[PDB]
Amino acid sequence: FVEMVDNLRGKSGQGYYVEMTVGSPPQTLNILVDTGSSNFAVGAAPHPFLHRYYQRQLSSTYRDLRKGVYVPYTQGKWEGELGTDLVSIPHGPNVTVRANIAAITESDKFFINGSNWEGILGLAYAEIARPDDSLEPFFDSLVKQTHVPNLFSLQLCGAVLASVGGSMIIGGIDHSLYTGSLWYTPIRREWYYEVIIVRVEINGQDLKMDCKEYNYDKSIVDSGTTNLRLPKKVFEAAVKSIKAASSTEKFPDGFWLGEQLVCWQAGTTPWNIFPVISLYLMGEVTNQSFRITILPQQYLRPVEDVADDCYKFAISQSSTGTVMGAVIMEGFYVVFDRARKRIGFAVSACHVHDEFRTAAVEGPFVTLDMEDCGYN
Ligand SMILES: C[C@@]1(c2cccc(NC(=O)c3ccc(Cl)cn3)c2)COCC(N)=N1
Ligand SMILES: [Cl-]
Repeated sequence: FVEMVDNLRGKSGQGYYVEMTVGSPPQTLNILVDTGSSNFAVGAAPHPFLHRYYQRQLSSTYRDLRKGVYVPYTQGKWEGELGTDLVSIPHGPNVTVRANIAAITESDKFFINGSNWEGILGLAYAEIARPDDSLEPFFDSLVKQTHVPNLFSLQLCGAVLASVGGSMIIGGIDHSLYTGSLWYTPIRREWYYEVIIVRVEINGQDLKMDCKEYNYDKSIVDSGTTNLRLPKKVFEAAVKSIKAASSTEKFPDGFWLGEQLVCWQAGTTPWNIFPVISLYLMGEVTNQSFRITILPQQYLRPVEDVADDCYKFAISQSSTGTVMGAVIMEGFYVVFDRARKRIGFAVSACHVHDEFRTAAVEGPFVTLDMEDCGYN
């Protein structure tokens, strides 16, 4: 799968996007890769902050589905008109598919002011598709209409704003993108890419919480979220343990909550004074787990737009459960193995790390009562 390697691009804090083509003749658009949603939604109107947009009138193969959608979020929101059209991926498999498309006609706090993408490729399952599960997601259509195997994998690499890159391998796994072995965790339910975190460790030390807390109300793997988001009780326990672990220098209480930055002298970044973070995921076999481990390079993010100088704490509290965002996924090569209801983790060949430590995917470990860690 050499032709799909390095097919993702982006800027720091603005997500990873892939080039796609929509309509006949083909209109080129840059589309955010999003494992935490399920709509293929593109800007269909001349928003002043978008570079490009989908012009339905120019497409001979566009079919109107005569149905609106209104999708609000915690802050942002979009509205659009449903349809279908012929979609392709230039740096993907040599195929063309009839996919559902939400033509976004109005939005607020959805598009990023001066990013280089014009839509979202929701890669999750139909259950969370707006307006309902009858709207077939893009990847479900691709698999049905072609011989592309029912899996994809993401290598998100990370860094005025720094220019990031990566790979979305569609229909397979590229072994040059990871070191060591892939370790697999079951997809608990096919809606989001839901998983079960069974144990958390900060600097080798267990938080010793009831493992329902770790997955309350769920844990997901989400390429469309920056932070490692943790449930409130888990976040407090984690921050307290990170604080005790990093007692070289002291910071204000606003830094841990993401209410302010922290800054050092230029080119004197203290990585060594912060701990590694380990999440134990449920394994393939009864009573078996494995642990993925991230470095401070993943969760202390350099912020480039100040007016490496300054940094932000990219672990935050959530009321929507755990979200294993870019902070997690920049450490690992992630295989979304839909055909076998599982998600693979391996150490990524492009993850940022120092001379002393690296990210890791280690196992197997014996953990009891792992199914009790799920929330219902
Ligand atoms: C649909 C939705 C969504 C809407 C609009 C934008 C974005 N995502 C980004 O802007 C972004 C930024 C940085 C990085 Cl590393 C990744 N993604 C996500 C809702 O919110 C969470 C989610 N999973 N998907
Ligand atoms: Cl028209």
